[PDB]
Amino acid sequence: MERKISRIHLVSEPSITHFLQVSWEKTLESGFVITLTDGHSAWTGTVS
Amino acid sequence: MERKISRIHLVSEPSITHFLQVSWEKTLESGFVITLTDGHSAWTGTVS
Amino acid sequence: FEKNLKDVSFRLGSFNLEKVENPAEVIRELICYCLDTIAENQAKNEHL
Amino acid sequence: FEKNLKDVSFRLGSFNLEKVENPAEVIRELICYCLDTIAENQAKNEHL
Repeated sequence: MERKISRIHLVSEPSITHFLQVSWEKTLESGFVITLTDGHSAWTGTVS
Repeated sequence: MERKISRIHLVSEPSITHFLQVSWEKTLESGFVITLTDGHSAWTGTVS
Repeated sequence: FEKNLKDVSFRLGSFNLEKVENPAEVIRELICYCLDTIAENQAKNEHL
Repeated sequence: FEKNLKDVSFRLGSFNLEKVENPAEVIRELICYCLDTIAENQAKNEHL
């Protein structure tokens, strides 16, 4: 799908931020992949 | 802060040339630093 | 993520994130995407 | 490294211990610099 260069700086940690790699379904209300990375660990995610 | 996009590749990971804009201090011919990134920990160094 | 309006705070939707390690490769992909989109934007600049 | 251009078969340059305090500091700095330069490129795209 589409990656987007957007760093929402996480208040809990600066070394990790949710970069945008959204794989949006019929609506953004539906699930999509967001990947936030650290350099020591990474995490994707979907919205319920 | 003289930083230019001339990328580097790993010895441990020769498959992936880690896309890194090298950062050195000033007028690299009078002190030049090749910047580091192994994907796990990117490093900006110092020289004399 | 939050959502507050009309004199009362409330809790917007949320990401049920999923942990996928190897941040190195995804960071490499993100920075490659950054460099490529910079290059295409510069090409559009010079053509215009 | 060793610069491997023709008539160049030596170790090119020397460096001190190349490292930073934060593993992601250089990576995140690269991402934000990429964001800045793509912003500049797109602004000049629209202008021209």
